[PDB]
Amino acid sequence: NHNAQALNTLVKQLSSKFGAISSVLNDILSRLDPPEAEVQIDRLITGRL
Amino acid sequence: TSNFRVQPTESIVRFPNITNLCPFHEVFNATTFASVYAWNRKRISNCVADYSVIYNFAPFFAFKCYGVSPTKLNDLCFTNVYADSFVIRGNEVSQIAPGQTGNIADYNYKLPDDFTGCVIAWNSNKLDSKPSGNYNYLYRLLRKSKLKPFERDISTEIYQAGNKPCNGVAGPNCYSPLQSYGFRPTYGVGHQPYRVVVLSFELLHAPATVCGPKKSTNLVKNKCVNFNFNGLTGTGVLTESNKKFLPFQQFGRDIADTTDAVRDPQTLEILDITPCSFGGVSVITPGTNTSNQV
Amino acid sequence: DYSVIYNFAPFFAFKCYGVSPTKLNDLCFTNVYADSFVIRGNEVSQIAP
Amino acid sequence: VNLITRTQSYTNSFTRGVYYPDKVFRSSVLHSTHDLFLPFFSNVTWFHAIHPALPFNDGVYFASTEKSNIIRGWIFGTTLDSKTQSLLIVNNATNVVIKVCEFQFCNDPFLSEFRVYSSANNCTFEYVSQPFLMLREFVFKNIDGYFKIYSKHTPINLERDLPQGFSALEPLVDLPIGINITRFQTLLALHRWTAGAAAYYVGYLQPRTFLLKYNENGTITDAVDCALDPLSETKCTLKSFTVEKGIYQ
Ligand SMILES: *[C@@H]1O[C@H](CO)[C@@H](O)[C@H](O)[C@H]1NC(C)=O
Repeated sequence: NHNAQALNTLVKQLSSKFGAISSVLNDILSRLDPPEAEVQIDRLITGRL
Repeated sequence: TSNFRVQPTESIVRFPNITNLCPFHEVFNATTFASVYAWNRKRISNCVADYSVIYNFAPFFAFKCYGVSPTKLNDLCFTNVYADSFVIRGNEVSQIAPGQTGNIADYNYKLPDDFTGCVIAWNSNKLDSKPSGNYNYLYRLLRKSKLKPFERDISTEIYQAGNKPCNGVAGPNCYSPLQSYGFRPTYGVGHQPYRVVVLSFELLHAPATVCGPKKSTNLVKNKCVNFNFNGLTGTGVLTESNKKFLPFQQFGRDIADTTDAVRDPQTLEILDITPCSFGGVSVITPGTNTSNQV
Repeated sequence: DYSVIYNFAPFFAFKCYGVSPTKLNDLCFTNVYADSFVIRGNEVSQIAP
Repeated sequence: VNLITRTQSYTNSFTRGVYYPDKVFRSSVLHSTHDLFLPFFSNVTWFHAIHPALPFNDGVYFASTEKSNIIRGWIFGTTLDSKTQSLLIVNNATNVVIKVCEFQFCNDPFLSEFRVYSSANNCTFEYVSQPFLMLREFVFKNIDGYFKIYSKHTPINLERDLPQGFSALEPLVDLPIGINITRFQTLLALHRWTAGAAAYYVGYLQPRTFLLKYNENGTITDAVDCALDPLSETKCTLKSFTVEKGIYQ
C-alpha cells in the first residue's frame, strides 16, 4: 500500500500547476511565446524535480 | 543507458465539422465604432476562424498577442471568440495590456492580469476627423474605485469629491468624469484616433465552437500517431474501447488523471488512448578486456 | 488623511508601488517624506523604482 | 395587480442536489471536487402557489413534483424591468425558448405569452431547443460568465426520493453575460380560471467540498458532504466510503 501510495502521489503531482498557467506541457509549448514558455517550463521543472 | 520511445509515424487532426466561417469582418469593417467607456462586446461562437483576413487588412500599429503565439493562432481551438471594438488615442494603446495600470486602463476598460488573446490596434486617421469635432468618442477619467476585469460602466455618476453631494449641478468639487476626445488630422501620435479590437479567448473544457481551419485526415487505429481532438494534443494509440460514455462529453480520464479515453467529432465512437510503447534499454556486457560483444 | 489628495485635480500617473492606494488610510507609517519637483510629461515614466 | 399567493413550508433536502462537476468521464474512481453544491440535509423552502420574488444567492436548486405542467418557465434578473438585462425561459408543449432580452416584467407575471411580458425590444441572445419538461430537478449556476442549468427527471412513489439521483448537464451553457443577476422569479401556467396549485422547492447552493463515487458505467451513485458531520469529514479525508475502526486526525 505504501508503494502504491507513493506512485499515485507522483502521478497525481504530475498534474500540479506549481504556479504555472497549466499543467499540460504541449499546451504551453503550442500556446505561449518562447520567453514565457521558458518561464512556465522552468516553473514546472522546479516543481517536478 | 537510454530509453526507447516508439517515435510516432503519422499525424491525425480530427477537429469537428462546421466548415462555415466567422463574423470576423463585421467586428473590423463595421462602418461605425464604439466608445471605450461604452465598448461593444460581441461573442463569436460556431466558426472556422481563418485569421488570414486579419492579415489581409491594413498594417497594425500594435499587433501584440499576450496569451497566444500570433503565428500559432490557427492551430489551437478556442471556446469563445470576443470582439471588443473601441477608439482610443495612440498613446493610450500601451495602457491596454495585462498587468499595466493607467487612466484608460483602470477607469474605462481593465483587461485581466492573466489575459489570453490578442490586441489589434491600427491607425484609422484616414477617415475619423471632422471639422465639427469628434465628440462622439468619450472616456471616463474618474470613478469611485478601480474597475474589475471585464467590467463596463456607462452610467454618468455625479462625482462627489466633497463630503456633500453635488446634487447634479456644477460647482466646487463638482466635475463630470466623462471627457470628449479631441481628434485633429494635424496632431501627432498620441492624440490621433486609433481603432482597437481586443480578441479575448477562453481555453476551457467546452466544445471548441471556434477553431482555425484544418481539415481532418482520417483516423488510424491500432498504430502510434498524434491526435488533436478539439484542441487536446497528445501522443498515443487509438483502440476500440468498451467503456460506455454518457452523452455529456468525451474527455475520459482514469485514476492516474490521464486522458484514458476520448470521443471524436465524427462518430461518437469512444477510443481508449494508450501510450506508445516505450522502455529503458540496458547493455549486458562482459569485461571489456574479455570481449567486445554486448 | 490622504482623501485631500483625491480631492485635488485628476492625476496623470498616480502610481503606488509598495502600498495599495486603497489601503493608505488604514495603514500606519513611521515617516513620510514629500519630494516635490517639476518635470516634463514624457519624463514622468522615469520616476519609478 | 397581485393575483398569485404563495404559502411557505420548510423541509429536509435529504441527499439530493449532486451534479456532475465537469464533462469528464470517470470509471470506478472516487473524486473530490470543491464546487457550489447543495448541502446535504439543509432547509428547503416548499412553496404552494394559488391563483413573491426570491433572491438568487450563488445558485438555486429548483425541484417540482407537478403533473399537469403547472410550471412552464423561469425568470431571472436584477431589477425585473427593461432597465437591466434579464433571462426568460419558457417551456411550451413543443420546445424551450431562452431569451436574454430587455423584457419589462409585471409585478406578478404569469402565463400566447402576452401576460408574462408587455413588450419586447433589443435582445442579446436567443436559444431554441427541445423542451426541458417531458420529480423534475434543476440546478442553476452563473459563476464564470456562463449560465448552467442541470436537469434530471425521476419517477414518483412517495415524497422526495431519498436515494441519490445525479443531475446531468443536458442544456449546456448559453454563453451569456447575464449581468449582475441577483434575483429569481418562477412562471406558473394557468388556463384560458377555477383553481391552481404549485409545488416549488427552492434550495440554495454554497461553496462546499463533496466526494463523488463513479460506478463502472460512469454514473454517480453516492456522495459524501465533507462538512456534514465528523464521520463524513473522516470519509472525505480517507478518500473512501468505508472507514476502518480507529482514530483519525
Ligand atoms: C453498466 O452497463 C452495462 C451495459 O453494458 C449494464 O449491463 C450494467 O447493468 C450496468 N451496471 C450498472 C451498475 O448500472
